[PDB]
Amino acid sequence: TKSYAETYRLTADDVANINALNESADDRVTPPAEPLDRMPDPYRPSYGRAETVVNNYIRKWQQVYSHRDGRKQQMTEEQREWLSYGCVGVTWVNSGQYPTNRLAFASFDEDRFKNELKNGRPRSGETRAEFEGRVAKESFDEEKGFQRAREVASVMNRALENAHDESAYLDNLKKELANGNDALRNEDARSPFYSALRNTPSFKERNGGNHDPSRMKAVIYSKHFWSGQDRSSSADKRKYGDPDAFRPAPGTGLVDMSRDRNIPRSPTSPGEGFVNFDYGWFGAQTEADADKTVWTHGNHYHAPNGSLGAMHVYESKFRNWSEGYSDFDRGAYVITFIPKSWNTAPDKVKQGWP
Repeated sequence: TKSYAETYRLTADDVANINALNESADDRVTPPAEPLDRMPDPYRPSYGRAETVVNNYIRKWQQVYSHRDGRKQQMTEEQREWLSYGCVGVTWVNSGQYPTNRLAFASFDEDRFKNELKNGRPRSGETRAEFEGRVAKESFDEEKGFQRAREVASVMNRALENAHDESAYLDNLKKELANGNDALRNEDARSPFYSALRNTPSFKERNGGNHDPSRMKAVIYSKHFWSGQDRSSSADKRKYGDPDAFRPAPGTGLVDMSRDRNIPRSPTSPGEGFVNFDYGWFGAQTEADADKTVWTHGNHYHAPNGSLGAMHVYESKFRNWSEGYSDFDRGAYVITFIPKSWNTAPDKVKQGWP
């Protein structure tokens, strides 16, 4: 299907600039402060997605998502700086940390993969590596992967409910997993799964979790990315994908994200480039129907006076999000934690502004 660059009319320079910034920590600009008394401009969803210029998004975020212990606050200079990075900025601000992606889930149909590889055939004009990459891509199920993350997040939330130290949380978590015959029960003590809470910087902060699990909430976001990131191996894997990379462990659905290096797909035709990743913020919406949930994501980093243009923040229904692009053949559903006292992951998220 269409590339990110084709969809947004990004030039080769645009793509190179996006990739360069996304691999680091037409220059990026920090949007200025928006006063609390400046109300957002109205905007409305169209065909599953709403979008607004980043300055207006800051206004909306300040009215709704900014709350700490129930009270609004201006998005700080540092937060506006984070936000300005684009794709990643929304997730960075809402979680209060640059995404590590350590605890990640996906759903892969091994049977369909094996079958299509044996009984199927490369399309007329398709190379071997193109065929294998595509079949691997199609064998993921993002709805099932998201559902897995939600199920594990609910289990993790129940475990922290009345737990006032990490040991109590871990004890609740293990008992819960044992009872449900979940393969996650058998993860090592230092695994990303078991260490996710204590790995969260705000868990330790006096003003955040203060080492008290009950003060925290599990939250979910998604990363879309490229499977073929090994610049030392075959050009075929770089351009067409690595069928064996970033597959979920069959027992648990856990994806090992340690080899993710923010490296984009190699061009398949000269001039036509790919962006390295996309991030989509879900948070903790109560809506049971996955297709009704809202995923928040900026289009690219903020360059209001340059070729790239001002950053615009999109609020997309899940199907709009999971559609993806030719740039990405992998999706991970990541769990992390934030203090309950924040409001960056509310029960209901509404597209636009009335």
